[PDB]
Amino acid sequence: QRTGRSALAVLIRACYRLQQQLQRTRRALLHHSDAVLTSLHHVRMLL
Amino acid sequence: QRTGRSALAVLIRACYRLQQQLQRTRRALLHHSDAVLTSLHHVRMLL
Amino acid sequence: MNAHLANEVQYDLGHPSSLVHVIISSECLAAAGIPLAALMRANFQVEIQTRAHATGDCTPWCTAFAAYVPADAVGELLAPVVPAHPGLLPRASSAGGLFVSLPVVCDAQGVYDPYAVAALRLAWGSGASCARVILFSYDELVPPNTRYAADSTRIMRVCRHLCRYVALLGAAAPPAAKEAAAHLSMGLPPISPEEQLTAPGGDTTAAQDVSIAQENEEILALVQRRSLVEWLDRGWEALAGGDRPDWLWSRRSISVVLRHHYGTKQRFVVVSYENSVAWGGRRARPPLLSSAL
Amino acid sequence: EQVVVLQAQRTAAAAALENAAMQAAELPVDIERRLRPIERNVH
Amino acid sequence: EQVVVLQAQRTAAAAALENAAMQAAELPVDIERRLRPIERNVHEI
Repeated sequence: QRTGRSALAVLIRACYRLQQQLQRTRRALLHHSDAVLTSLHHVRMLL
Repeated sequence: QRTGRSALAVLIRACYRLQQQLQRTRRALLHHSDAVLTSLHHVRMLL
Repeated sequence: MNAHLANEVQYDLGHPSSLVHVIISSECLAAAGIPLAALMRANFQVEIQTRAHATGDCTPWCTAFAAYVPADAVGELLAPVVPAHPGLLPRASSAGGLFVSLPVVCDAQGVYDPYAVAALRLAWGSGASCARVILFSYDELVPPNTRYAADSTRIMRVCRHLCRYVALLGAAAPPAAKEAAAHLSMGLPPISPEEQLTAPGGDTTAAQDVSIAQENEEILALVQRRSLVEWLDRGWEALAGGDRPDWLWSRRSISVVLRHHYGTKQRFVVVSYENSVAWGGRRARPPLLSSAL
Repeated sequence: EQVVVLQAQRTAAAAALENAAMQAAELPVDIERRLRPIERNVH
Repeated sequence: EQVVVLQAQRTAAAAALENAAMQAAELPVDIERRLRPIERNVHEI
């Protein structure tokens, strides 16, 4: 009973967190990349 | 014999290729992003 | 359109180098210092030479061809107008400038030199007082990539507007266009030229959209486990009544790349066709242009 | 002579920003279509 | 006097580009900061 039910919990903790790791890379690469477009629009404001 | 050994080969082909898909996103997002830094340094050369 | 046709005949017959088809905007001409109404008064001779990098020596003046359109400039490419049936292709408005192809000096294993200049000269009268010189660096002429993928939604619209117009025309249709309107309907908003200029996608960004797609469809399959171009040609030959080689290239793929002018900050458009010997065309002659320098 | 150079250089790179602004406008695009066919792959 | 005014703008524009350069030079650090542990996680499987 405890052999098959706990060995799958290895792959439970892996799959539900890889769903979470790619969500931060959606956010942290858009809250960083918009600063680039913030900087480039600022340079045109100087001109 | 063929039931358990071939059902894991589904998850064999999935895991060794997800190791490969993220390697191209390391390369193709650095051979693209360095062109942005190439462009911005070129604009300062005009000034 | 005719100004790009009548230039590639000069380039086909050898007069190694390259050729870049350019649409100047109206406001790029205005800030360059020419009067726009003087050009309105349909080909037009324009002398063009190329200058080197830090040498002084230059190509002598060669006469090339031009045509200024007070109209939509880019929309004249994408949605041409039959004089008989004016409401065939509805389109949006845009600015209107001249069409001039520009020569690009190459090498063997063709790598163009930046910071050298290809030069125009617009002459609208007699005397040097009625002439200005517009300059183009090789940084200015050549973008990295074409955008033929942005053209894919346009021909699929012209397929619809023929099916809409012939059904609008009814029984007074020519019988050839009656057939082609039915067959295009089995094969299945105005044409806005400003949407292709601002669409965020090139060719190499679209070629990468295949390799990201095919390799992701495979693993997601592992989790579980007379063409239409020909029928368009018989629509125009029935509704208008002729070939009109202006209109031959409008039915095929056209990449419309937006650029900016270094002298006067205004925009201009670099255009490449499918049946074009010049740069960006799918029938091009080696060696091609490369930005190695 | 220097003003005619110094002005033409400033108007030059003003155009090169808008070539780069349309070039750098794909960075919020280029991240999206690389992560999303891997998220549904895991999900 | 036109030289002094425009050279004040040339050095002012160079600061905003270097603000923009050092902002976007940190992006290749992040791709080799965010994806490398995620590659290690898939190797655990």
